[PDB]
Amino acid sequence: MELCSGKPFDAFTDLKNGSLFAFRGQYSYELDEKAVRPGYPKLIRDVWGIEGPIDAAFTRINSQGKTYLFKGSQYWRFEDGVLDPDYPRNISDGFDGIPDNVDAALALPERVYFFKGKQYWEYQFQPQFISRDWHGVPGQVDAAMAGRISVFFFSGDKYYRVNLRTRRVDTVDPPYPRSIAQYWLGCPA
Ligand SMILES: [Ca+2]
Ligand SMILES: [Cl-]
Ligand SMILES: [Cl-]
Ligand code: NA
Repeated sequence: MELCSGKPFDAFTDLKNGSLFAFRGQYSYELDEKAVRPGYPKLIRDVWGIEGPIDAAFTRINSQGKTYLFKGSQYWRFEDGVLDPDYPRNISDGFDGIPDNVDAALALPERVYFFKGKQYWEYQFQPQFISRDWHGVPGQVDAAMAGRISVFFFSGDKYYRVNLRTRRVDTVDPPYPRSIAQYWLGCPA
């Protein structure tokens, strides 16, 4: 399935060295400005060695820059695309308090947030309401990721940008929520 199909996304890693990965169904898209074929559809099983679909993902800011992929009750930890030894692990064992079957996750420019239904959890290396602390973000999200100064929340075929300093959905034109394909990816018309 093409990156620019306009279908919803399942998960995104965090922006690392100008690149990230999007997940949809059985597909991994590497989003990098440098790519020869940018957003070439690769199978998750071929790139990451695990079955899709994946629930959520995040990448850590630190120099190792480990990527975490979540599916059901388990998570996998990667370095330079290689699975670390003794993964997968149980979410319950690695992330005390975090539930199974998360909707989305992001790591902040060290804090990770997990999203499930109307709630989110803060994890550092007690649930709160998304719409209370993330001003403009609706209850439930499909996926999330962190940039340098903003975070992005994905819901169906649309997304929100939240400024980190104010934790408010930014005022833009046309307003959030708006098309991922058109305004986030800059897909061809
Ligand atoms: Ca998801
Ligand atoms: Cl995600
Ligand atoms: Cl940003
Ligand atoms: Na994410």
